[PDB]
Amino acid sequence: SKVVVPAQGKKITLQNGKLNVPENPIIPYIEGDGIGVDVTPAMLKVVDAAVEKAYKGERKISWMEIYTGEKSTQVYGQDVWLPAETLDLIREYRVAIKGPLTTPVGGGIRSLNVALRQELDLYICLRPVRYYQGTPSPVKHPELTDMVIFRENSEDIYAGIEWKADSADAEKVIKFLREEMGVKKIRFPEHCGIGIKPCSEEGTKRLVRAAIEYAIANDRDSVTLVHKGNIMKFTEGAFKDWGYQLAREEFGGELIDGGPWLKVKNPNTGKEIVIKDVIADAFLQQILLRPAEYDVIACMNLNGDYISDALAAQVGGIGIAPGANIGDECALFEATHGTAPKYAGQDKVNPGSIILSAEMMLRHMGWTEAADLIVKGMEGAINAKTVTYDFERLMDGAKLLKCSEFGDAIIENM
Amino acid sequence: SKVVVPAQGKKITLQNGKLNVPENPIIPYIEGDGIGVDVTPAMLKVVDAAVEKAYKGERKISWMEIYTGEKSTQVYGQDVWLPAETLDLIREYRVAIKGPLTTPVGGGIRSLNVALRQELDLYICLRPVRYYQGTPSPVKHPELTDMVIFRENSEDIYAGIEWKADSADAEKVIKFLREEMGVKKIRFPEHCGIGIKPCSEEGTKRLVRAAIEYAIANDRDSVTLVHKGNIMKFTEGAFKDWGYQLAREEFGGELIDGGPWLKVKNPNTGKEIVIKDVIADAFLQQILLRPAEYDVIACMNLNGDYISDALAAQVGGIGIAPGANIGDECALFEATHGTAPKYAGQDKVNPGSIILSAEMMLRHMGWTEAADLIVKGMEGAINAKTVTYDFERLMDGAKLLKCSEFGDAIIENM
Ligand SMILES: [Mg+2]
Ligand SMILES: [Mg+2]
Repeated sequence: SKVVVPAQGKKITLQNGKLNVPENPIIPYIEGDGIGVDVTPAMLKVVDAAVEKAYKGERKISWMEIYTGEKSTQVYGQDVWLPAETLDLIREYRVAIKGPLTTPVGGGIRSLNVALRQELDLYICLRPVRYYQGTPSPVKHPELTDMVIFRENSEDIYAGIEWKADSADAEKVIKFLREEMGVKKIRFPEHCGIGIKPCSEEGTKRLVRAAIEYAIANDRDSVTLVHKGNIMKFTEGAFKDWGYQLAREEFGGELIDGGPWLKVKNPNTGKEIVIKDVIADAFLQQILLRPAEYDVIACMNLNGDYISDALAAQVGGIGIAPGANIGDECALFEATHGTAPKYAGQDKVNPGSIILSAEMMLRHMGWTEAADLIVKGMEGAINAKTVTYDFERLMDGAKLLKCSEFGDAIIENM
Repeated sequence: SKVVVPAQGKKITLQNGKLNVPENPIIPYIEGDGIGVDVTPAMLKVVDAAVEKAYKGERKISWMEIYTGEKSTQVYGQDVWLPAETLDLIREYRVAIKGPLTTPVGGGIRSLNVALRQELDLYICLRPVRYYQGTPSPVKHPELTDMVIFRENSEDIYAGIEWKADSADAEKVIKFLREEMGVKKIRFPEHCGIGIKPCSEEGTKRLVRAAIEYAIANDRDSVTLVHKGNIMKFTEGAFKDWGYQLAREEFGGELIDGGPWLKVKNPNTGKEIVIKDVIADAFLQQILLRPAEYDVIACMNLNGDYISDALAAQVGGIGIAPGANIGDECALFEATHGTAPKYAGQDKVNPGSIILSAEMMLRHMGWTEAADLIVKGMEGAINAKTVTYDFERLMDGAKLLKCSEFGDAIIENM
């Protein structure tokens, strides 16, 4: 009702699990608050250059702007941070990409990013992190990191079931716990905030299955379930058990003997995928100390949030880190950094994150060539040391380009 | 009743907040399971060498072995993993040190380490991590890390209030939530584990106060409250607000202007301590990318568990990392690594963790000189490249010593 759906262009279609993508598909994009205003123009430009190059004119993307966050209040009015038609439109057109999003404080409004993920039941947050040769890194051997994070997006403490200290609600559920559940374990039951952490069997088996399938499909070497289950037995310890169980029941997992690790034969390559677990505090060490030991990572919502950020810092890509939130009916590719308001409009930040998320998008649509061209362009530009301010600070010999210009540098190395 | 309390030796005493340590104090030690059997002998030897050297014969520690974990079942019988007199004895004698501890699975027995912390209300888990010059590190500039973690030990998800998926209990509290609290937010309420995360005002103000006091007392530059409060408003977002509030109300915190950061003047040095917060996923990046920006860290129980391990890996000290659990009435210094059963009895693991925890112990007792001698000995031995297998693997030029021998190498460099 304020979106102008393109005259030329045809919806992607979901024909029983598989995506039927037209040659002129309408992809919705949410511009993004803050630096979205800079990074997004850079991505439409390089995706367009990459599908024109790959398919020689045959295919073209019809971009359709939809609204969430701060720009939505300037379009639908002050109170609408998340319009109900953005949810219908993403659902409808099947794949979408977005830039960074401002959630307001003071309004009782929960994270708009998390909101899109729960509202549209996009239960897979998939964050790939690998090293691009030549980016500055804090660590000695970032080239050893090449991991894929499958982070659960629909349950854990992120469900947002919590009550204020001294509220009536909080007073009521603490009474139920102490009186009716007989809990003698809250150190200070007075002035006490309360949060609920749910972890169900369906929620974790659907994420673990996506994780192992991804491993089979790209014949990755292993799947590590990380958790803190020695302390949280019935939510995080349930997650490692339900994941070993699904590997044994649905993928023919077998002990590498003695336990606990499982072998899964990839039906396609003949290779074995090891299915293992590491406790989450030790994991944060093991990714710094032995990165080559790890590959596909399956984990619950809070832990995957931390593991992503941490893995991203080490390979030197906190501003060129892509991501996706995938469910059964649709997907939303996103820049994974924030809105950086101090730089907005200055054309200077790194468009690399939202760009590499459009190669994930292009890849997901089956436009694999367009997509391989974007990562070709990326390695080209970085290796050219034809880089944006964030990378240049840390490099000797680089040429500083603006945001729009690193767009063009990616197109030149295609 | 199986402990043999020393003939010579006198209890430490708590005379209103301050510790009155005799010259021949009885310190209880829990040997430790697994490699405790190796690392502990090494620490009694070097602490003894360091108090003999410093005080020239005047002072001597009377060691008193007490039991927890696997060795306790071999002393009190199969069922007693944690004897009730270990809690009375630590309480009584005021300071104690322990080695790594085996908690059994299959028995419904929760973490024995966490058990000591909650049972004796040791609400401060204090983990200092700084770089010792010459230890092998995964990162380029570990010398930039010098941080002190104040991790809350008595509440958060670690309280252990949780119920099994499909249990009656779990079925009952999910019914209360959906029916009586009106929660329409559990994606899958069937087959669902449930955990409780409590965060009270007293629990966080006592930990934040210890954190800022430590900053004043050693005039450290800042205190960073880390949290994930944008998603968890009433437990983790309550923690950053209660911590800013205590800085303003009890330490005369003032805005560095515009907010949110506070200045606290150190009453002793005249210097200002900045009181700031960073969201926990960004923090895990900022400790890799800008370590010099951070110093004293205050945070809740799960986050501090992860932050410690992560910071410890980077400076290359996952086996030489000390710690303490401190409450108002007593303290327990501990090796912070595990029991490593494959190496037990081989005299080969690094005794550096439990040793550096005894310098924290010695320091806490006011035997500051003994203590400065242990860290002198540590920098000496490591710099000598007279090192244990874990360090030698990663170094070119080192001499490999056994565990007992790196004990002696620390004594030689005193
Ligand atoms: Mg995050
Ligand atoms: Mg830990």
